[PDB]
Amino acid sequence: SLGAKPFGEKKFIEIKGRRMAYIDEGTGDPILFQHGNPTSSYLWRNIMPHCAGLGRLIACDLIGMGDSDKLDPSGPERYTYAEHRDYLDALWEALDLGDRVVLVVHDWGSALGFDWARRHRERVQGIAYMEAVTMPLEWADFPEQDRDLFQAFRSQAGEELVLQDNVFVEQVLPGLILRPLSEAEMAAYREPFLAAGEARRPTLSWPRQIPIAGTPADVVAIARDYAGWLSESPIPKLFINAEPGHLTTGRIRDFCRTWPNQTEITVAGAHFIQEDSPDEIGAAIAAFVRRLRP
Ligand SMILES: [Ca+2]
Ligand SMILES: [Cl-]
Ligand SMILES: [Cl-]
Repeated sequence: SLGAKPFGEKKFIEIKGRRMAYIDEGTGDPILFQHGNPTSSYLWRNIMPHCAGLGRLIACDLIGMGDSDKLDPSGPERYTYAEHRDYLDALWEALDLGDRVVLVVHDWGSALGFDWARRHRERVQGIAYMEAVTMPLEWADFPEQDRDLFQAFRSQAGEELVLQDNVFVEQVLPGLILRPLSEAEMAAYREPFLAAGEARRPTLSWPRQIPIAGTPADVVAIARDYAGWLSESPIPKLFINAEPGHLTTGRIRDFCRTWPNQTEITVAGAHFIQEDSPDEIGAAIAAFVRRLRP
């Protein structure tokens, strides 16, 4: 069902001198849910229940997001993809995930998860993905209605938009969910970002990291690497397509539709499709996992 209540209890662990927050419920091989910008583990709260009894249900808060510690000192050079990856790699190492992991990814969680899977292919039993960065992008491949705003994020105007005015949380997030969010739901999403300034840096650093037209070069290369790998990997996949969808449409969807050993379903939603179709998404993931774990 829908609902504003989080799934399970937030747990905390020290990683590289910072406390990171995560949900970890049940036993067995992990089903690892990874949020992106500007969300947290909370994104998966109505989806994870569908996987009850199918394994160890884990959802981590990326550094500086959800209930994880902020970087200190934060600034324009902090919260890059590389920095997030260092923290997340270390957290996933600390969690003792074993060698039959099912990844469930969205948004920046997909760039991070796809890359981790490429670097740990023997440990990945399956990958479920939705509204994901499936390859390096050109401006044409980026949603037309968001070009101006994201170009502004990736300019000097970004600090006022995001650090001062919290545009990613307050405008982009509900703007890309079809159903109206409740007071409690928005409260959960804005909680890590209540204070103006550096507390909101992760939500600005992320759009500045999107591999678009060759920039930034490091993330472009990482996405190029996982795009090539995923297009060849026989690891079972679940592509949750969305209608109308948002990011994973056009060329980037045409591309991920070439990936081998892939099941696809379509659900209602724009970008943050977890808020529109959590039960359809959860049921699909549960069926995927059941087939992977007979
Ligand atoms: Ca909306
Ligand atoms: Cl095992
Ligand atoms: Cl972003």
